[PDB]
Amino acid sequence: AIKKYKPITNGRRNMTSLDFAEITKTTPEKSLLKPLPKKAGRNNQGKLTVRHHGGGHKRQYRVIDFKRNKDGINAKVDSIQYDPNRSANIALVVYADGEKRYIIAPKGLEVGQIVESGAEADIKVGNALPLQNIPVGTVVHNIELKPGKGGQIARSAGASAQVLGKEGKYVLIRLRSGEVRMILSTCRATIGQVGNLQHELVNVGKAGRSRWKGIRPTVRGSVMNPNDHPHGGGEGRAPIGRPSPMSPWGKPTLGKKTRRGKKSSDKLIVRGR
Amino acid sequence: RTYEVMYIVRPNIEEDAKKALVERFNGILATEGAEVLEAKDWGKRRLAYEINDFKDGFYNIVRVKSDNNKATDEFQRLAKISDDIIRYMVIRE
Amino acid sequence: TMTDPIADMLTRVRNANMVRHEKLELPASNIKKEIAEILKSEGFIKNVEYVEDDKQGVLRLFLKYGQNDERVITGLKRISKPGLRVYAKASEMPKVLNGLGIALVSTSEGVITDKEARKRNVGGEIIAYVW
Amino acid sequence: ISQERKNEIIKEYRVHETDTGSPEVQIAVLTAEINAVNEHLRTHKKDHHSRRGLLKMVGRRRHLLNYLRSKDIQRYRELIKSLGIR
Amino acid sequence: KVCYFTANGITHIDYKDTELLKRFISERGKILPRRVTGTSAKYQRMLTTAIKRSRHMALLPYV
RNA sequence: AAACUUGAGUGCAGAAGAGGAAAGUGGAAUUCCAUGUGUAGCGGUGAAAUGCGCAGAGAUAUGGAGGAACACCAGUGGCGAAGGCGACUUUCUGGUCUGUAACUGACGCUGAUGUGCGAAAGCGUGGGGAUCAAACAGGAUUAGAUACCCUGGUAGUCCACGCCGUAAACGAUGAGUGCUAAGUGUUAGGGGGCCCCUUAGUGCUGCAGCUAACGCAUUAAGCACUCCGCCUGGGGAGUA
RNA sequence: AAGGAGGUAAAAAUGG
Ligand SMILES: [Mg+2]
Ligand SMILES: [Mg+2]
Ligand SMILES: [Mg+2]
Ligand SMILES: [Mg+2]
Ligand SMILES: [Mg+2]
Ligand SMILES: [Mg+2]
Ligand SMILES: [Mg+2]
Ligand SMILES: [Mg+2]
Ligand SMILES: [Mg+2]
Ligand SMILES: [Mg+2]
Repeated sequence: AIKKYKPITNGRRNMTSLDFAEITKTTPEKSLLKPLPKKAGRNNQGKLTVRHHGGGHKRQYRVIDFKRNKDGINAKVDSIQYDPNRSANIALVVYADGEKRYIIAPKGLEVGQIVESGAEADIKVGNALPLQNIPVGTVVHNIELKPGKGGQIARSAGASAQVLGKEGKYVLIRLRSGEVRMILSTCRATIGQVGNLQHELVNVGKAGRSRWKGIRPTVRGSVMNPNDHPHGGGEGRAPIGRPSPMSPWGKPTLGKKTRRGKKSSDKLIVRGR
Repeated sequence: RTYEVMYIVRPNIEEDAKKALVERFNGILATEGAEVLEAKDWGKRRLAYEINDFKDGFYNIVRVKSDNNKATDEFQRLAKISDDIIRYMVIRE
Repeated sequence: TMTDPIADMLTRVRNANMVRHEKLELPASNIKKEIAEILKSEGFIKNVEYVEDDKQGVLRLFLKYGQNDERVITGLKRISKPGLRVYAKASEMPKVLNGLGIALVSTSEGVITDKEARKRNVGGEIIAYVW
Repeated sequence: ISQERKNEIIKEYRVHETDTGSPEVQIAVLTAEINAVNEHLRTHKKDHHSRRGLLKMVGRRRHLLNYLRSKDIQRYRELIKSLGIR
Repeated sequence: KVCYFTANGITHIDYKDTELLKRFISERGKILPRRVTGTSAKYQRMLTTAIKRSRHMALLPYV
């Protein structure tokens, strides 16, 4: 899974990478591609509103079926492919009527395997079902919050959640974060865990590789000036020098909770992370 | 290689639903080149302890002979998935 | 495994003599039979019988006890061994117990006693001491 | 290996009919057993206890091969080329 | 003394023979010791395995 | 150079086993969470206190979460080279013992160097985390108490994959082989009439012999042969 | 009846 580079240079020293053995086709499905120009963290006013985004390799977008709403028709896993837009890999599947779609690639999905969706689908990896029909204790991913909107939860590499119980209109689920919350039982989920489990272990190794990923450098608050940052100024190095560490925009940033009050989901959230 | 498979169906099962369930699982145990030598029912019996809050259970016995255990494994997988079968066990001989 | 049949035979004789047994059965071989014949001729044992059965045959020794139940064989000692073999010249032939004992020897003229080795003026491999 | 496969191997390699103790028969059966245990270990890597018996079989086959090579070089060469154990 | 199985000649014990297993099970459900039941060790092993099978299949109780 | 079947393996018919590896199922119990009842203690000790609890603890009933170990069987019992192996089920797999006498015909023993396994603690990466618990905090005891005791409590204790390679890793008893009184149990077998004989283990008692003595004594520490390892006063030192 | 092996409770201030 993980390949460790030899220290031929100080740049490569301690660097690692995925071996991409899971990938079975190295080019994408042409008809499922769309252009994805970079925003570099700049909004519709043309202003930088999120720091540290910019540059990086050009990417095409792969249209991904998060909805899994094509029910009662088998689809055969043509290939597992790399996708630059997300940590998970993606499986190109071919339905029995000849329509082709990308899905998040679950752990253990193999080329030639069959997947299905709907209330009658079997409980096996890659099948999509309403939480109504998914048994208690099952590990799932790509979970909807609103029926028919498409999966929004547990889509990263290695992500999964566990079905815990079934109230009347809602099913209890334990999310990767540890939160236990209710989700409408008409919402769908895909059986299994998202694949590419070694993603998090990669040692990026050098600054340039982050740059290829489109991440620009993070300048620490303490090495700016007072007009730049609450931590700026001071002669020589200085400690934080106030009761709490502060964000660049002057808000406390260590332990201060920011979840807004009076949210609709607060009565659905059973146990915080 | 022979196998005796014993399973328990929940007491609160309709007659037709139980008939369909037993037929389905007998067919499963027959599928993978495994010949069902003989299937029988011991009726509803009192359980020595509550299983899923049930004091009774419909006991089904099946004998099947096979050269592998694919049918038995599929039976066990579908019995774990099922919410109608409470207990199951497979004995070689 | 077995590595010295002659030592095994001598130890069988010693153990039987200690327990004051009358007879002793062991697997046979030509060297063992010659040793037993020398013992009989010298008077340390009573009789020797050979059983020409299958599996190399059997030797059946009969031990000799004097008056007062005194043991005629006082002791047997293996001299030459697989781990270290001992040879002596005719003029260097050892006397066991100042002559009161025998040294069984193996010579070009057959396995004989030290007295015969000295008489014939020959040496050889000193198989054992008996007294 | 199954007794049926063992019977097949001994029939194939026996020097004469009714021969079960020949070095050829013993070492062919040992080759089959060694291969079966190797295939088992490939899946069950951490089965040291099984691997120990495997090594005992390997050493027994080695000693049988040494004896056969000492007694009849041509038979030894023929057997090793037949079994692919060199 | 004598062993029930050795005397009766039965050379196999079926875990579904709850009436027979009740003979060697205690009042509270524990397996009676061999030195008390008189059974042989060979069949005591078979009995223990059968009793545990029955416990798993809920034919017999644990406690 | 040529033969033999007694050692060593093989075939044939049988036996038991917590031997190992991987998946799955299960009951008891502990901790925690929620809720109903309920009042002022609980817990703990030699005696206490810290601590928890009037915001409702502890007790009790129900449900849920999760980790870990398998009560009775269980036995000088079994298995394994040793370390070790105890819920149940399935798959893969190692070894051992019994009888037989087709089969090979000495092919055996030991084993420096080598190569593997190896309790617990410990190390790395990633998981997991109930219980217990180094460190640590508080209370007690005490002349003092860096403890024993009490209340907590992190690593760790569990899993995967690597590493480490050590223990009073002991029977403080190297392996192989044969021989040398007996009595009596038990595990797995076999043969001849509850009895006798017999194979392999596992215990106890006890001759000859051995031993400084204690003791060992067919499971030798007796009598012998082969090979290996090791010792040569106590410290210094398993150190430089 | 007297000796050998395994497990297993309950008790406990401190200094001579
Ligand atoms: Mg940033
Ligand atoms: Mg500056
Ligand atoms: Mg400022
Ligand atoms: Mg400052
Ligand atoms: Mg300064
Ligand atoms: Mg450890
Ligand atoms: Mg403590
Ligand atoms: Mg040491
Ligand atoms: Mg030692
Ligand atoms: Mg014995």
